[PDB]
Amino acid sequence: GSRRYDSRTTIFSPEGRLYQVEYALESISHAGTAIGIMASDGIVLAAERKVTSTLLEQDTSTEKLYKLNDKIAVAVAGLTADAEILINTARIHAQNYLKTYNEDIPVEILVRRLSDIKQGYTQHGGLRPFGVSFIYAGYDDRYGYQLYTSNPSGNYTGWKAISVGANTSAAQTLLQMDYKDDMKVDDAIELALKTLSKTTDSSALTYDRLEFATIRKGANDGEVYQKIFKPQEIKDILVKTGIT
Amino acid sequence: RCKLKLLRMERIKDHLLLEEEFVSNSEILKPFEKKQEEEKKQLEEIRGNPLSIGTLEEIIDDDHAIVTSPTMPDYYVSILSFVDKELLEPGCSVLLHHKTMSIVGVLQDDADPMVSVMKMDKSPTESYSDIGGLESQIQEIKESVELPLTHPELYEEMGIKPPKGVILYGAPGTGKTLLAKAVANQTSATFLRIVGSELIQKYLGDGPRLCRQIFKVAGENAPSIVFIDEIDAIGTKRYDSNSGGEREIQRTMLELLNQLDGFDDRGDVKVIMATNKIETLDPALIRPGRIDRKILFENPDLSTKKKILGIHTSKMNLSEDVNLETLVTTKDDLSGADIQAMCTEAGLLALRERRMQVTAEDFKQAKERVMKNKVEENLEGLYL
Amino acid sequence: YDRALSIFSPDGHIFQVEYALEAVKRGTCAVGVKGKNCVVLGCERRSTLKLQDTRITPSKVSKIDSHVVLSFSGLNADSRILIEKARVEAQSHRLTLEDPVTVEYLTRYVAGVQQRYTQSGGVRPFGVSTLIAGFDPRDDEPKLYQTEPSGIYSSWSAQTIGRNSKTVREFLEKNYDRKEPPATVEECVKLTVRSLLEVVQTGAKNIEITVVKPDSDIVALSSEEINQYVTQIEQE
Amino acid sequence: AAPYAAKLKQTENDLKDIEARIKEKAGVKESDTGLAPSHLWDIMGDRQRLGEEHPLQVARCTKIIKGKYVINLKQIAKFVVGLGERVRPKDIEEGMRVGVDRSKYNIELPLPPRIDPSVTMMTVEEKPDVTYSDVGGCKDQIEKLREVVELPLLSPERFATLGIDPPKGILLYGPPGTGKTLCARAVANRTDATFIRVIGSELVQKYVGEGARMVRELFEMARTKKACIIFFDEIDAVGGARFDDGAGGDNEVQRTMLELITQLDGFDPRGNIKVMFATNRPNTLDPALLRPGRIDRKVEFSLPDLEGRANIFRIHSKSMSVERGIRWELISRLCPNSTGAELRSVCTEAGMFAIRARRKVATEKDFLKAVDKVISGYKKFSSTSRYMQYN
Amino acid sequence: PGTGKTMLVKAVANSTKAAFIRVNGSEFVHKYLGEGPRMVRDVFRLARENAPSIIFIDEVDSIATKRFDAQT
Amino acid sequence: HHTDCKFIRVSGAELVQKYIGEGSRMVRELFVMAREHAPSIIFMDEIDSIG
Amino acid sequence: FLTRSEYDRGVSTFSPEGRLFQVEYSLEAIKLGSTAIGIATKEGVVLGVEKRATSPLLESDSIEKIVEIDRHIGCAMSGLTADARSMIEHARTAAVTHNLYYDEDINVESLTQSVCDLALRFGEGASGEERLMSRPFGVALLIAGHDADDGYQLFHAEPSGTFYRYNAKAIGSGSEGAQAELLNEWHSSLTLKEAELLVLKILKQVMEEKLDENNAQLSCITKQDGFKIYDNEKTAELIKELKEKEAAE
Ligand SMILES: Nc1ncnc2c1ncn2[C@@H]1O[C@H](COP(=O)(O)OP(=O)(O)OP(=O)(O)O)[C@@H](O)[C@H]1O
Ligand SMILES: Nc1ncnc2c1ncn2[C@@H]1O[C@H](COP(=O)(O)OP(=O)(O)OP(=O)(O)O)[C@@H](O)[C@H]1O
Ligand SMILES: Nc1ncnc2c1ncn2[C@@H]1O[C@H](COP(=O)(O)OP(=O)(O)OP(=O)(O)O)[C@@H](O)[C@H]1O
Ligand SMILES: [Mg+2]
Ligand SMILES: [Mg+2]
Ligand SMILES: [Mg+2]
Repeated sequence: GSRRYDSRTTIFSPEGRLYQVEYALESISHAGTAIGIMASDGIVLAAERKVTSTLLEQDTSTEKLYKLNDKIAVAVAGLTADAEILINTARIHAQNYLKTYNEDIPVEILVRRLSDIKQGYTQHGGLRPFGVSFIYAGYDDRYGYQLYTSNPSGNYTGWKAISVGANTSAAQTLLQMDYKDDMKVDDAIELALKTLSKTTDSSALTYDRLEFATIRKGANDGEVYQKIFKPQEIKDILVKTGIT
Repeated sequence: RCKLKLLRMERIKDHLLLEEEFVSNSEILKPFEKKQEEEKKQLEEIRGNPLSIGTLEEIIDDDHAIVTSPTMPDYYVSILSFVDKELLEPGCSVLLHHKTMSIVGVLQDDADPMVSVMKMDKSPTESYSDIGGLESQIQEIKESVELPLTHPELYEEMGIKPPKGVILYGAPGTGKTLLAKAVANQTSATFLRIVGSELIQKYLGDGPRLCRQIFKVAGENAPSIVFIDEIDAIGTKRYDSNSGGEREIQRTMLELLNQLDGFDDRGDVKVIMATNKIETLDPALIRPGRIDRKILFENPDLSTKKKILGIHTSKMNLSEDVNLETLVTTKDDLSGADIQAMCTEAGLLALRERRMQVTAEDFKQAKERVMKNKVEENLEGLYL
Repeated sequence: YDRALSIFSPDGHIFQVEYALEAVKRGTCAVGVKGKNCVVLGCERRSTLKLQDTRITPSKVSKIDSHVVLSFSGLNADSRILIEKARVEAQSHRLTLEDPVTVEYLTRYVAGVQQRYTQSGGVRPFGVSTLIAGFDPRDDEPKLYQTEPSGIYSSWSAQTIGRNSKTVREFLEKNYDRKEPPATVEECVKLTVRSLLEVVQTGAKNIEITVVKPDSDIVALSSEEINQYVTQIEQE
Repeated sequence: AAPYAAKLKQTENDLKDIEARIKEKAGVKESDTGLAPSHLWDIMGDRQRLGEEHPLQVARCTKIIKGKYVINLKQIAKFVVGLGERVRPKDIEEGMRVGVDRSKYNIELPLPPRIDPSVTMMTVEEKPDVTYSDVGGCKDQIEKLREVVELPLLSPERFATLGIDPPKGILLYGPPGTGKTLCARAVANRTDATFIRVIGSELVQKYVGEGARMVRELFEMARTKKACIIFFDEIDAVGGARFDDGAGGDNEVQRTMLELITQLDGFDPRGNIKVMFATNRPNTLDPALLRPGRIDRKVEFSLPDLEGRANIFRIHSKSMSVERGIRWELISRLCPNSTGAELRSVCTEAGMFAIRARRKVATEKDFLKAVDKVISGYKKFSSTSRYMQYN
Repeated sequence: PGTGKTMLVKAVANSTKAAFIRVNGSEFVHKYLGEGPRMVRDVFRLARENAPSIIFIDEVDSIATKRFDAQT
Repeated sequence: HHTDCKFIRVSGAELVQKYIGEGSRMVRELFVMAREHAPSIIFMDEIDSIG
Repeated sequence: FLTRSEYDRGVSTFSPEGRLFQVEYSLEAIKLGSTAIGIATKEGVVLGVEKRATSPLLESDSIEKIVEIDRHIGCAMSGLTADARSMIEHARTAAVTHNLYYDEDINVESLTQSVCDLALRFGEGASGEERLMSRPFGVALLIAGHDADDGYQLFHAEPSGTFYRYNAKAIGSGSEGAQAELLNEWHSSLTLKEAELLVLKILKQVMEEKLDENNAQLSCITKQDGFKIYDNEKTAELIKELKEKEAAE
């Protein structure tokens, strides 16, 4: 019948644990490096694409960066297919909050809601988890700039600087050594590009393999300018830092 | 250091023993005495020229026997019978006469290469208190292993049977391995050591014969201590499944019950078992009276590690820089094999330098390599 | 899906509850001690990792009502579910019965909550254990309860859960007195800090303390405060 | 370093060298047995030697031809032989071994049959004096045994007066630690019949059909033996139930399982072979090695009662020095329903606490500690509920 | 073996027209003591004498086996 | 070659043996031959896919 | 552990025994329970439980196993108490329902039997009613009560779905050592205080700690006073008067 074939993937191990979560985390270290560095003036999200071909179009590609709302964007690392669902659910929650309070969502609320959604899959239903990790860059007036990371378990932690995906530990040591408590967005851009230059699996780090976006307090009096850069602007700031 | 004089003194006792021994053999071993000459003469008169190794299948009590030679033909042999009619038994190697085959004599002993694995030539250069620390759960292994060999007198005041058996269990690296090898240096009785992955074989039928053997040899020498290291290895190791499998494992366990206690009434075989899969064993194995006091080991506590770490750094070069107390702070209920791998890897840092000083920096650095092992087969970071 | 994630074991147990208990043993350690007029929950936070934002990240002690705190050990992800259910029940009580909850009733509710995911099909238990503490309203008796993923609830004079709770428990037998709590709040706090320094070790930045006084006063002491308390204990 | 190390290096290596040299020069010795109560043997030892009278090529009868014989030697080589003048013709039987002249093959002295068994002479066992009173209690289950096995050896008169067929077989089963084998060592003391002890896992060999030889021959050797008992120990492996696998390796084992059936019933009865099977488990056994006519009465061996533990513990503490005024009743109550093998170990662990306090005696205090010690480990362990259902 | 492995051997043997030796493992096989090893040594000796040569052993399945007992 | 050891390649084979024929009764004897002919380098190659 | 079983893949599956295996398992989880002794006389029913401390830090006068169903029915739980948590709620509801429908006291037997109906709902979805359990309960009750039609009753409720009326019954780990004594010491001429001290007697012998009012608790059901839980002071008095009559032998 059907109990015959049931695998029971939401039970504990003798460890008290969940293999499926571990396996999802394992598969995300097969996915690209995504980095978030928080400056005192903004947040830099820098993601390295997984695929690159001189036949690939990378000009409509936003495979890793997504706007959840025009204050909060994410860097995505893991299974893209699962991530897409969560992205549109997230947007729907954002608009719901905006709907019923007529005031923009804090970063807190959204990160947690998504964490709960992930938690539901591991808790019951016999389903496999959604194998995604998110770095959230957001601005709210209550805590200002906020940087968050959440994992397939449905747990979140705030950070000052963080890396997810491939070579988590390496990039983390780098960021330790090269972090300042307050930085500029330019200093932050420089540090981000450098860290991806020392962790990239191809000898060279190129604009056509970089996705790069910021949220900046350039815009004044409590406005933030999101920017999803063009690869041709990424090119120029890649020559600024002297990588190319 | 400063032991030069005593080593010269020992050496000096050795010079004198080598000397007098040698001269005694040489020419004043005088075989001009008739109780030497006449005994060998008429002993060689019936004794061969070719001595025709045979194998004694069984004896008959009419001064005869049937031998089967490895060359082929059997023979119904006589026996000269100055060799003590009843001193030879099935499995003996006998000397047959190059003419009419008579049992000229009997070889006392013969051995296998499969019992070479069992038996040992070693004399450990570690004695106890290189197991310094965990020094009250080691009174359960030197009051039921060491002591009744040393004093049966104490167990005579109380009378009744003396202790028999232990099972050691706990976390890996908490000293189980060295505990067994440390009581064997004290007791100085036949120490057999057999791995449990050789008790598991890819051939059946010879499994049971191996297991039956260990204790038959062990009883044969009057004192023996049999270390079965890793009886956790009998359910997790297995080759093919058509000559291994359930069947192989079940039989060997069955054999061990008869051997360990059973009905053999064999010699003294004090048993030591190391294991951390104690629930893959029978209830007639972990039955009392084959385990008498069983020892549980858990990870040391903070002040116990101080005992462990000072044992390990006495062999090393030291400075005033070195501080043991803060290496202890970082670790939290870990094994003493982890502590022991920090001190081994600390000199690997000194090897890397090619600088023979060991410093607080070398111990702290290898501490980080040791903690890298624990939590980087982990990929949570913080408990999800 | 209605298939069991809970199979009865011939041992007299259910495997998953055992596995849950193990999960709760791997979790960070919490201590609870109640004075005569206060409750003190001390918790270990792993701030060993660097460049961690701690301002925006919730402490491991969650206020569930204006006078009822919950601390936890075990699966961090899972706990948030219990926390939402409990806040909800807290409001329900006021709605239909009027007068904030009592510690016991809320404790009982949480007990049933974790119990239900055992007995139901399609669900596995939670591997989370909670310390619920607080005051009843119109009252000034500190009430300290412990719930465990077995779905069994307990009152305690003092209790500890999490990693290496046994060491601190032995300490508590010997430094806390069933007859007499330390009467001043500060002394209670410092008793628990002295307890925490057994296992937590490695500076005074991993220690977090929340203190609750009746009349709905929940306050969490920042790191500076703790630094002073710890150093006093250190000198003595 | 220190100003001795440069020469400690050399002095120490000299120790290692000289021990090897002393041993090497001293030489060794390996005995080639003799006897001191013998110093002359060759006055007529040479008649056994040198002037042959003769040692003999051992053979085997393959064909009696009625009025010569065909033997095939062990050198495989077939010859035709007859009768000397120390032979009797009535004394040649099929499959019997004989001695023939190493030169001109002729039978001189016939010899016992069957040289293929040689590992059944090491399962013949003298009776250990574990004594017949050694067994616990005066309970009644061992008195059933004394009706089946023991008494018809002493007195087949009363069974001749009854005229019944005397029961021969019996099953020993029940939990371990009850002294399953300990009452069979007692009964080995009393009956003074041959005890031939078998291990079920000792019946399995590398190649299949090799253990078929073993079992068959073991039985017939016991038929020749008169007033014997075969104690089937631990035959849970070979002895188990029969079933099919279609690709298994259990089949090759089940061959010798069958070999056990075909000898018990036979085509001839067991002539004074009393048969014991000792099984840990009734949960799996053959239904034709557990048929009730060849295992006749089967006795369940039980856990001691609240009286039975008091009896066992009195056998055990009467053997120990304790200082008088104690209760053997009290200790049984404190224990749950349990084994006496625990009771054998309450004394000995209480004695290790006796030496710890450095008593020559044992008192009530140390008994209490011991009772706690064993119970707590029992809970930590299997078979506090294991019986693998059935009754 | 239905693939024509040997067919190919015959084909180019007929083409090159060099010396060829037809042996098999049932032509090396033991029948009395010390027979088998001797058979091995001979065939190479002949090959070298009239070198160059091809030595063909049709099957070595029996002769070689990944596993062995070697307890008998 | 530089350590001056006997390079003993082990590969899971038993054709090398014709006198014991299994490695569960040749671990000690393997070690012991390298002791006779010391020093040695015992290249136990465990591929960890065999079978 | 891993006792040989052919079936643990179903929760309603046979079993060459001819009975359910899971039910069997359930009855082996009452042997770890803390001992509950219950003496039924014709003058009241006495329920004694060992509260079971595990730490001196544990407050054991705020935990108890005596659980009131209603004024005229009391109940003691032994085994796994997280399951009893649910069952006792259900029973309280049932009693209140009866008094709503009939303005009448519920029979002790009818109540016991209702909770047995509750016990047997384990399954994946079978007979006419929906299974909302998946594994059977592992907790047994001693339901004591008094009704005006059969007097005092003491019932043993099983996780099987079966109920036996007892005149005295002990459950828990020390249940066999207690029941041996029940068979001998009980009779129908007891009085309330004699039965009370009898409970403390047999509770002594299954005591794994020590007898005092801090790990031991009494409760009664009497006709004209209802269900009353004895406070700790009174319990202490009785324990000391046991010690008086223990030193009179
Ligand atoms: N409690 C201790 N006191 C002194 N030395 C110790 C202690 N524990 C470990 N050591 C040191 O650590 C060593 C490594 O231990 P060993 O390899 O014998 O550990 P183990 O517990 O037997 O490992 P495994 O878990 O693999 O069976 C020992 O050889 C010993 O010198
Ligand atoms: N009935 C008894 N009376 C006295 N001593 C007993 C009794 N039963 C067991 N013993 C003691 O326990 C020891 C060991 O028990 P024994 O080895 O006979 O168990 P077993 O019944 O053969 O179990 P198994 O064969 O399954 O391992 C005996 O040597 C004896 O000292
Ligand atoms: N390519 C082909 N052209 C024609 N005939 C072929 C071809 N391949 C194979 N055959 C035929 O198939 C048969 C088998 O080929 P072959 O004689 O080469 O033996 P084989 O494959 O090595 O078998 P084995 O080694 O088991 O004896 C022969 O009759 C051969 O002529
Ligand atoms: Mg080891
Ligand atoms: Mg036995
Ligand atoms: Mg071919």
